[PDB]
Amino acid sequence: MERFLLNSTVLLYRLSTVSLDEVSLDERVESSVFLAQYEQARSLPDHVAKSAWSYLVQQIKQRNMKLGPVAILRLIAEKFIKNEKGGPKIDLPMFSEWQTLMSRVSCLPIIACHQVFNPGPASQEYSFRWPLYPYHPTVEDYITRECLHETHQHLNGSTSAEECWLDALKHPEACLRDFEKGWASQEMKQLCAQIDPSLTPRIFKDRLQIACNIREILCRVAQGVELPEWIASMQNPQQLANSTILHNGREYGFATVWPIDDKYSQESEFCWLTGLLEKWRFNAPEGLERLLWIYLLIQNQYLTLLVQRDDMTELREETEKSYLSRFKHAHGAGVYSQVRYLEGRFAPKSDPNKMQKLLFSVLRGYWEYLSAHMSMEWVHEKPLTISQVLDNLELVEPHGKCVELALVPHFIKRKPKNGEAYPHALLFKDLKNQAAILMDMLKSEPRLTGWIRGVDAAANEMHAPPELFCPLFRVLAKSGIAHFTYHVGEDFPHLISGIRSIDDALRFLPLRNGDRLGHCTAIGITPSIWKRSLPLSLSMTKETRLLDLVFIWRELRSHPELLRYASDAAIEAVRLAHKVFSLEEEVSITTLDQVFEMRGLLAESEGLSLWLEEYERARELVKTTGMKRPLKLYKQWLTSDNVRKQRAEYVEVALEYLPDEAVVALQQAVMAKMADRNIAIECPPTSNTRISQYRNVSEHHIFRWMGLPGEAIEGDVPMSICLGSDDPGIFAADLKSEFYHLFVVLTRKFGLSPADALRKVAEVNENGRIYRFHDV
Amino acid sequence: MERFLLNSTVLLYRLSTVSLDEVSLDERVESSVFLAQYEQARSLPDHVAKSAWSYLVQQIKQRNMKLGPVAILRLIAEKFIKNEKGGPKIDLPMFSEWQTLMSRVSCLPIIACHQVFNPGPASQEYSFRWPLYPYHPTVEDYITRECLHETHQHLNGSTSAEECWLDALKHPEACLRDFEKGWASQEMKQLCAQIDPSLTPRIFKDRLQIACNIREILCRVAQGVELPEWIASMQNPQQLANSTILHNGREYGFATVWPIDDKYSQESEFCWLTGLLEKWRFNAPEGLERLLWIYLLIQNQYLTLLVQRDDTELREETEKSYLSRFKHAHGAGVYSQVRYLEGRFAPKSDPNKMQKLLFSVLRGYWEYLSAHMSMEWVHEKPLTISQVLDNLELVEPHGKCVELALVPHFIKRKPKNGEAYPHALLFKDLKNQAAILMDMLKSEPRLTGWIRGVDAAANEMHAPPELFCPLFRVLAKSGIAHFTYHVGEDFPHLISGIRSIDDALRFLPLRNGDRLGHCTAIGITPSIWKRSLPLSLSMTKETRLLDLVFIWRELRSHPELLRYASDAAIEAVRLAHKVFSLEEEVSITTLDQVFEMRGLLAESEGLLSELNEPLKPKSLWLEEYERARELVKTTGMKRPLKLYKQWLTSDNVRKQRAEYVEVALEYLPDEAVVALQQAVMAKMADRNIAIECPPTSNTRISQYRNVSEHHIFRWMGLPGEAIEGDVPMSICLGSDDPGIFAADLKSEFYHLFVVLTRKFGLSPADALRKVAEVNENGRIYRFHDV
Repeated sequence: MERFLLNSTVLLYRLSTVSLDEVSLDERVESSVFLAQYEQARSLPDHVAKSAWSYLVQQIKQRNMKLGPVAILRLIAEKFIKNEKGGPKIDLPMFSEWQTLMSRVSCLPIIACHQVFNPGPASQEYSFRWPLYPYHPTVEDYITRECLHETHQHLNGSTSAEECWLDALKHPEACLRDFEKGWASQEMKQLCAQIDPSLTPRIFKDRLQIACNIREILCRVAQGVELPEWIASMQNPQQLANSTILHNGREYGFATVWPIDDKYSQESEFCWLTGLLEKWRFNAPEGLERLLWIYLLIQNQYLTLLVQRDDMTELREETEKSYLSRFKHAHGAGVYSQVRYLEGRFAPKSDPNKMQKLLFSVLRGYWEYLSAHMSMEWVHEKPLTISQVLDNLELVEPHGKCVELALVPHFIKRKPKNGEAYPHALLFKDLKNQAAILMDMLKSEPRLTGWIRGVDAAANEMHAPPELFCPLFRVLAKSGIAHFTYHVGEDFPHLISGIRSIDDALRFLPLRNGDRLGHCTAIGITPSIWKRSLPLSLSMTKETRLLDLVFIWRELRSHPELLRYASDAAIEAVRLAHKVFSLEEEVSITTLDQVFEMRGLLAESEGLSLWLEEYERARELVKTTGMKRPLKLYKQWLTSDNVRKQRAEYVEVALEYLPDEAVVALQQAVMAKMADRNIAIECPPTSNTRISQYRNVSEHHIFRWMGLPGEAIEGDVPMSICLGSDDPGIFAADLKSEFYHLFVVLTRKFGLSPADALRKVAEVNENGRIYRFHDV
Repeated sequence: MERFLLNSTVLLYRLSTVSLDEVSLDERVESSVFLAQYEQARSLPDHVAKSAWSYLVQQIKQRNMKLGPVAILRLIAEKFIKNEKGGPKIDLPMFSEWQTLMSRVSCLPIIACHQVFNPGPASQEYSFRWPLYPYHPTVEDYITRECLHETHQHLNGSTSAEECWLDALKHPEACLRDFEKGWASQEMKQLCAQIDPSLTPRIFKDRLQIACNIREILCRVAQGVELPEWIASMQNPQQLANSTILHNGREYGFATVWPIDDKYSQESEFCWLTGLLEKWRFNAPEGLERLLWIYLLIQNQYLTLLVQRDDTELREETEKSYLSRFKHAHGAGVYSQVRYLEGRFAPKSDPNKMQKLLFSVLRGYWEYLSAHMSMEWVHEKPLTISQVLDNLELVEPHGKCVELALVPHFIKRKPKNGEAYPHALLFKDLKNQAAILMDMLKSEPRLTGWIRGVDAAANEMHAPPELFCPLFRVLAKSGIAHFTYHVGEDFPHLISGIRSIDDALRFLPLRNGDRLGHCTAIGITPSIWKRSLPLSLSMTKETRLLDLVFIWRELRSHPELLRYASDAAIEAVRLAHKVFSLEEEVSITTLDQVFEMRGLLAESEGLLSELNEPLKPKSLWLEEYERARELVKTTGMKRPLKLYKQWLTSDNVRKQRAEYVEVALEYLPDEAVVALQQAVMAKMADRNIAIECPPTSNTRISQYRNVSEHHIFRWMGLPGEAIEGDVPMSICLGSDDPGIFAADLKSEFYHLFVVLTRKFGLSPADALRKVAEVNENGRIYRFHDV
């Protein structure tokens, strides 16, 4: 019930608009919590909610406390955080609840509260920069021996969401300008309204402005200095939205003095809270207690919105400090880093000078990380250029202690660009331009090929087909990239359609041995789990359905019992072909394979330097055989106005079109090809609660992949599975935090021995190294 | 049929004598190809063969090229070589075929052809020194964590066989003399005529000289410079046998000047060949096109001859080539791919000869460390044994650089007739050779940390394994501390081969942690061994008698295989009367007692020399001399001893032993032989003695149809290839005589991994572990000091 109290937009409105004069707000905050409880968790019954709230009040009265942020924070910290040998850790059975809490409530205020009301033993040093971890000696020593391995670590933006809130305080207007930049688009308007209907850019500015002023006035209380005498004017929290208050008709700002020169860091914020909370240990003035409550509520609300946004001046805020701290954050406390093989996925920029500076910024950031720990002679102590950084980094050796970086740029996809001789062209033109800078700077600097090891494309799937990037990946391989991963996001309209996308990925993309795929949830989810809450009738594009039906016949023509499904789909496949192609004569399912197999060749090459030979490479291949009919049907499939209109049309498909046994075989058929080509899978963190069908982590699809009893369907083929933390969905996260969650769930929800539980997770973690993109 | 146009005796004959001007040779090469493929692969049917050649013919016509090396390599290059992240590698499904191919064709032209026509990405700097290996992420990362552990490398010679071809070019006169000196012996004469009857020492100089001159001629084309105009007088390749071509009566020559100083280096050949095939990317002049064909045919011919002849140049090749060997073993990258390497070498009688080679290897190893270990040594230029050891004591093993442990291996010889016991001349040499080793080791006692093992790898029928008992035991007191034997690879009968290994186990002073080499006797399934053998084999009486006495030892213990034990004991007594010519009664118990005392030295007092002799002056041998003496005198039983003296020093007995006897092939039933093999396993696993396994790419057994039937899989315990009741052993990894041209331990490691995944159907995670156990057993039983 605690997370409702500290994270509920309605409570922000039912407090900020309420002045500081009255204190009697218990019924209103109770109404706000119950109202917000229904939205965030509908299924929880009212008698459960009403009882659960009252018991919380009883605890507060049992400890002579008042309903407020300083009091609720204690019980949260008391419930989860405990002192261990390493300091403040998380209780092992409570980590599942903590991960759920992390998705909605920031841990920074809680941890300071634990420090104040339960200081660590011997007053040993404790500086907070890293999200808390649970402790288990079976895993801790394994980490010290076998360091962790990352696969998808977004260097773009902030290292974690928690400090981005502080950075937003430093840049009230730059973040707002970026906020209104997307707000004009329809998606952000729905995204903002979905989190909270009462949100406008003007509201956003006032909300951020209130938080900044609240931070200053509470900083004065934390510093112990007396009030600046305009507290008589301090009556309503909405007054602070102007940053200029007047008492007796005189100007009064909110800028104050900070003992630490940097006021926008985790340590500065943590020290601010501990002093403030210590001064409120025995009492709490409500007129000042409320001001803290809005700050916690607004910090939580902004952070919840920011993490969901993932589903100019800000990107270049520091450009040299951002990458250094993240590597230090990856290294963590201690002499030796917990992560050994880290891949930094970064977004390339259209401006060649932007990418070169960004690439220099990352490499220069990496050298600064190695400056403090690895101590040997450096060719240039102040490199300031790419070549000197390579000279600096050419003297390092692989010692399995420091974080080892292997940059992998990831491409971007937008909505399909209709016209231009094929319905996805300007997207190809934009990306082909992006690849041009990558190749020439790689060609200009041969030593760069040891760090730009891979190429990815992770934006979306319905807009751009997976086969679109086959020409782009093949040409990049000839330039020396030497690795190619394709992060297949799972936003598919139908589960069977998702399997088709994976099958297209292995078949069409030039994924050599030892490559990877990202977020392959289509081949993970049990069909019974997927069907939860979906209506019995689903809608998909005719283009998707036609490929889906062709795919089913291709992999179900061998199973004896499941032979009617392939036959029925094939008859329905050719039936839909007549509707789409509008042709009159007979077309066979065998012909449909031939026309759709030519999807690999480029659309421009369909009509027919490294681009020129790649164009002709698929040209002569088109002329090697007698496929004159499927080729022109593919040209019709690409260069016909009626067909494109027919492709975008939506068809209605029943949810239970194929029985559970049919989808499992389709999953296993691709699952077999998944292992046979020996291509690893990148698995997002289990805390990423964006599947929306999982009632809890125990139902996560990864356990089917690993092969625990009761999850691995009979006949399952085992694979190789990696790990990564790109969009954890929680405010503060790390691979170690994700690693412990997997270990905890195995021991609790499945009753596995700690030695065996470690081994199963170790296999997944180890595979992150076996399929690394780093050089040897 | 791409493997018969590059290694074929008749095609070389049918193209060397054909003049360059004429071009019509398809009907002559095709007749040559079928004839050559018949004498190589006799089991290939004609209808498959005729179709296969025609398919190749129309494929070239489809590609619009001209039949020749410039086209044959292209088809192989696009067939086997596939680019990857590590550069040009070999695709996994066709790695096994490549290893079969590599026994006939040198890889160097293929990579040269592949690089020109299918270059790497962005033309990244590529340096080829090592043979191509397939890529597998599950395996390549295992090497990075736990490096390979090699056990049997012959440091005498260079790294692989492909670069030894260049040495044959560098020393045309020396390689001729080595061939001529071998050609004097009958075995090489049979072996040379075995590969090609039309081979004479006069011809061998002719063939090598042609290759050298063709190399010079094509280098001019490769450089792009025009021909020096004496090609007008070029009508036959036989002109290229004299290094002097006359045109219009004016003096000329074939030699030229190369861009690099050392024209006979690995880099020079690659730059020449890649440049040459670069200028023939579209079309090639036929006269020079055939000249390249001759060079490849000659190159493969010498490589084919060299490999077989392996189963002077040595002195010149044994100076600082070890640094290249260690660098070749280290491989590319900062850290070596092989951590524990056991380089064997052949000791020599003269102390100056043996001291010089030992210094060269140790100095060479230090040079390899000095290139990596950029750390200040006590002596910057050692140039002597003592300064090498002082320098080498400063290095620590931290799992990155190659660690060395030299192991001299004795060479057994034919038993010379006479001298009162079988091998006197042989033992006198071995007694002298070890004497030089032991005293020199005592001169510099720090060598006991590097000179770790002793081996003996020449053959099996030449000298019985029990002959090394006295010479090993004294070496044990000399501080060697590790003994390994090369036993069981060659044998006249499978049951007899079992005896030879059990002779090693019972007699040799093998302690826990020692190793054995090529235990093929306990590896081959008896059903597999009987493939394509006559219904009755032949073997010497002495080898037969030791078999019969042994088969009684390990079968009377067997509750159900008693008939074989009882029959053997009966007829062994029958054979003993034939051999010893005795008239009284000798029982099977007496025979075993006689044969258990064959490990004693012949010259031990009271056994062959007079019992009343003055005592020798306290050598390391007096422990051995009197030990075999007192136990013979004691036990109150000298009846077995007097039988043994006739077994050593009787004119009739020694003659009767060498007289051959006829043994049925299936003397023991199929199950019966398995009982002996599982008895060896229990004995040696109890003693915990590892087994060196030969490379599986070595088609020397001539009994396995493919690699999937190799006996190594039986030892590791593969289902469908493990015989019931087998006792699993410890098997280490080694690459001594792979039988192919360009080989390395990493290639052998991949070869094992490929077969498990493909033929046996094992997951990559599970397949690696089985081959990882072999790679780690080379580390558990390492001879390197702690």
